[PDB]
Amino acid sequence: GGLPRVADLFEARRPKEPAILAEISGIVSFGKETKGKRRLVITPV
DNA sequence: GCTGGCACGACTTTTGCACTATAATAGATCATGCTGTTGCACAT
Repeated sequence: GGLPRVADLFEARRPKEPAILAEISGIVSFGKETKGKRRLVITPV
């Protein structure tokens, strides 16, 4: 907030916790072989 | 006859060659890109 943000908005700095989006058809895939790494690998056909 | 600016034979000055243990000091963030090390995923 405040206005170390008009600078922040114009610098196009990535936020700490970005939100991921999807594509044309996000069908259900949950996660195939969700190992100890990043789990729930979404694979919408 | 008296005087005041010009040259000459020693002396004097200039110039290239030329080689030569102790200590000011540390109190911003903030972001970005690169490098090295480690852990996750696949293969015979």
